Amino acid sequence: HEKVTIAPLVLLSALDHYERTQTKENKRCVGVILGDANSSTIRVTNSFALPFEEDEKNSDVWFLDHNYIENMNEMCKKINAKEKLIGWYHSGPKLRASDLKINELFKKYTQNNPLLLIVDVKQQGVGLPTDAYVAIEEKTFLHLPCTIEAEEAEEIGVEHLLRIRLTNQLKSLKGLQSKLKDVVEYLDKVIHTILGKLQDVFNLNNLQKALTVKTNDELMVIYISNLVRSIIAFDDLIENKIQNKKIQEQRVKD
Amino acid sequence: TLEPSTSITLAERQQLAYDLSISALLGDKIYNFGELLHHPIMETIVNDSNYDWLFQLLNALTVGDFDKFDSLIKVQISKIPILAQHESFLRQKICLMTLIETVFVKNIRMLSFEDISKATHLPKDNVEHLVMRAISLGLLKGSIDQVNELVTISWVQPRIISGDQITKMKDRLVEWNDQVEKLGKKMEAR
Amino acid sequence: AIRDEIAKNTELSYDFLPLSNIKALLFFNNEKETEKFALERNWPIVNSKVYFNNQSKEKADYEDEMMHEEDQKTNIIEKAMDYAISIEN
Repeated sequence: HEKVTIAPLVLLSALDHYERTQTKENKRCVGVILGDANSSTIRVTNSFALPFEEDEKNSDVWFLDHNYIENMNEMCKKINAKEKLIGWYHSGPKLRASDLKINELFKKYTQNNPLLLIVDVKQQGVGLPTDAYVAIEEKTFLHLPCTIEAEEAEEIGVEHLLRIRLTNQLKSLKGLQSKLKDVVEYLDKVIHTILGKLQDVFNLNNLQKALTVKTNDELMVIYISNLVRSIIAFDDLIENKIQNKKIQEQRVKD
Repeated sequence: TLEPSTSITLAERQQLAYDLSISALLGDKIYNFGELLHHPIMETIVNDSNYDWLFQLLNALTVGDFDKFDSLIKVQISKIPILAQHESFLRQKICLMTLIETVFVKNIRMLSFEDISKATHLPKDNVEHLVMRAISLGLLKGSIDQVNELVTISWVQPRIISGDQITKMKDRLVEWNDQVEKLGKKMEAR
Repeated sequence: AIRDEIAKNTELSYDFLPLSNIKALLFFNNEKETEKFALERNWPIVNSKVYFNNQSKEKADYEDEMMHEEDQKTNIIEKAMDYAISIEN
């Protein structure tokens, strides 16, 4: 569907919000997110703290004002027209039924169904400390995957930060970790049919056929250059370097 | 849709759910097999009268014996006799689904054909139709080896149950996983 | 000592061999002489003929975990090659 761009600026700021707000896990610092949502890839330009109150002692009890967004967008629009409201964020890390109320408030203010944003203010788990949800509805809400863009100007300052293969595997466990547990969770949580829906694609393995072995067929030619890869290495430098040395070492006139 | 709301009456409740349970029959279907019978249409529907049938039909939705029911048949059900085809449609599919769901587990497909198809205890020359028909059953995939008398099959079979492959699941999938880490040691790291 | 090899050679050359021939091979007078060996060899046998259903030991525990060393070794090879690419630094 509309799965979205992610703005580090947002992400950072939202955490400084979290920081600034002195928010603890008792709370989730919330606020507007900005972008333009029309495309099958929504973009997140920006995002804004909505000064807020959250109480899960009584869930539906919590406080927020729109008049921010009122005053906000005006300036924001005046700042940039592309800022048009795409949705909103919060801290998280995880959902609370208070959300849905919060959710639909923005539906007043959004073109499409507005966007939740989970953050992990502790940035703990994985790729993203983040989720973004959109109500669907029997309610639905849903996370489409998202990611960062360039934002190179960001990436440039980002370049001032940091400083091939393996990781690709490294999630090998993750879902599989919780997964069977997740079963045994629900298994011994209730001790749904979706799970059985998950099931049949398990057989989708031990599948391997001679069809497999055709791999090496391919893998054969794959290796042809392995010499040639280094054959030119196998050729040039120290030939010439010796020459160059023979030049240089014989240079040595006076 | 009514599921959340709308208090009703039983004569509204069952009789609809009857007609529903009936329209299961005048469905019949892409089977189905199992259904909303789980949901509180049951006791509620069955009980008795044609619900007995409607329940016994759920039995035939499993048992699939004609004369456990073609016994039972009065007008209303014989009113559409095509269930006599549908129960064959059942029996096959009913046999099939578990024959499909389990019997091969070991990357299930073959089931091919005849004795396996007569293992539906519906005979071989009807197999030459019923088993022969696939999405001419509305459903089955795969194909026929006439000579070797082999069904080629593919999916278009959904299914259920629990407890079993549950453990198996993570095992292999943590198996490579763990073992990978051996290879998965230094590569892009180093 | 001879015949045990022939036994395998037979076992290699043959699945199902008449008990006469194998005795003829084993140079025995009694075939039950052989029949021991065959059964001592643990050879599948019906009347009058020594059978080899499995001429060999296939599977049987060790010689495992190495070749199939399909990618793992090649992955390490890759890894190595990639270190031959990396440690090339």
